[PDB]
Amino acid sequence: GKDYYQTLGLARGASDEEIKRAYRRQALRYHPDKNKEPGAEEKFKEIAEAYDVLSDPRKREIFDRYGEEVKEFLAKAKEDFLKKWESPAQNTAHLDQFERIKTLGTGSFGRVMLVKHKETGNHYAMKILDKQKVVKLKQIEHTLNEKRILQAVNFPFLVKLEFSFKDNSNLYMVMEYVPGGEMFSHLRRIGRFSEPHARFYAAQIVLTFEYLHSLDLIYRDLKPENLLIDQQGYIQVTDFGFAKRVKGRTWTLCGTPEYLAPEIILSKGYNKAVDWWALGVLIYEMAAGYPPFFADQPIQIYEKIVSGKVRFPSHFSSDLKDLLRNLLQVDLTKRFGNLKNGVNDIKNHKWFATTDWIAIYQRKVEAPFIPKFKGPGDTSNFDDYEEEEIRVSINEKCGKEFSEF
Amino acid sequence: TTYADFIASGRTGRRNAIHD
Ligand SMILES: Nc1ncnc2c1ncn2[C@@H]1O[C@H](COP(=O)(O)OP(=O)(O)OP(=O)(O)O)[C@@H](O)[C@H]1O
Ligand SMILES: [Zn+2]
Ligand SMILES: [Zn+2]
Ligand SMILES: [Zn+2]
Ligand SMILES: [Zn+2]
Ligand SMILES: [Zn+2]
Ligand SMILES: [Zn+2]
Ligand SMILES: [Zn+2]
Ligand SMILES: [Zn+2]
Ligand SMILES: [Zn+2]
Repeated sequence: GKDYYQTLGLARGASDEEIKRAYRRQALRYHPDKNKEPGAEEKFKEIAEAYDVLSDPRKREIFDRYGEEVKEFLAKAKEDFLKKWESPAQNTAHLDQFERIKTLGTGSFGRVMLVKHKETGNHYAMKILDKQKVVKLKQIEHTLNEKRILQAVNFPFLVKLEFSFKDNSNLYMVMEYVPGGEMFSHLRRIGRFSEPHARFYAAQIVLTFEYLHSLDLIYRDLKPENLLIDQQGYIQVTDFGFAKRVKGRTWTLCGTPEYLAPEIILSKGYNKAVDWWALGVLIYEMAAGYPPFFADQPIQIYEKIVSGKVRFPSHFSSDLKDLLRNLLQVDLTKRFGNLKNGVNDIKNHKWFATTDWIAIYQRKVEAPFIPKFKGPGDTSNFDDYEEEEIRVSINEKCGKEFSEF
Repeated sequence: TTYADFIASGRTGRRNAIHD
């Protein structure tokens, strides 16, 4: 994801002399003894790298083909999403096929239980939603989106929705079970992650948001509570409860207080930039051990967010602070992720200079942290929750509201 | 210190989404 042509200010079909002339022009501009502004040095190097590729016919051809490969990969990803989105899977299991073992986690809307498939012995994580509660909390459209979207996406860091079904009382979403627990509990116990450790997680979220956004999807509930650690130490994003397909802007006030972008708080029509703001909060909390805006009452949290005055621990690197100033940018029109160069302003930021983006995508990087275990059903990486009886009424509830589920 | 203030604060536990 480097834009060599744009770096030199060129069109894709530029000639060799145009490439030479553009490199020379751009070079003079950032030359170390005629430009001593911050990061001019880093641009002087980027212009040289772009020239070395484009000025060599073999390497330029490789780069041009790679641009075509990426476009074709995106076309297949859009195809796969649209086919699944336009004709959603339904009714792919039912309740008494699963032995319910233990509650793994709860949220504002649902209960997630470790279950075991009676026939195969395989373990899964089943999210249970009470239809009447969903209606009361005004989450009908959100819950319909959640299921429809999660089973239509496919990415290495997105949890898989394996089965779904419904009965008189409840909605059920049966996911792959991610056994290493929430990032949240590890982060709180450990205190904070070192910058390379935080960067490892951050890079997975960057690729995941690049993927979702390329399908016109926004996620809207990034937080360590919704991030699970798998057996290889990689991230699995769960909780698509606020995921939505948006071309243009959307208007719902939703999210989790510490992670709300300012434009959501100010009731503005907002877009994919809110996900990039949330990434700033996540990276800050991962590396500091506490979020950039906190207070006892969410009203006071919201007042801090929209001022967006932010202070950094003195142990934060200069590159980390610079990245965070650009992600935690209160003006969405200036926020990294939302500029002309899109996700590349982030991927090519200095703080990510050591990140091998293709190796992260391929899961070839050794994780900084591997969760401990003691068996295929061990749950000790999760807190304990009070257990509650799953009751199914003899009368169907909210039949019309959830017809498409 | 700020981390000290945070771990002695009221919002160190899991944060559920807003239902508003
Ligand atoms: N696939 C999974 N594997 C293991 N545990 C999971 C999985 N999905 C969710 N959990 C656990 O269940 C918890 C609640 O699930 P989820 O966040 O989807 O519920 P919610 O009601 O939508 O919460 P929120 O208040 O964040 O909107 C998660 O925080 C996590 O601990
Ligand atoms: Zn397909
Ligand atoms: Zn198992
Ligand atoms: Zn997975
Ligand atoms: Zn660490
Ligand atoms: Zn959640
Ligand atoms: Zn949720
Ligand atoms: Zn409520
Ligand atoms: Zn309440
Ligand atoms: Zn309330």
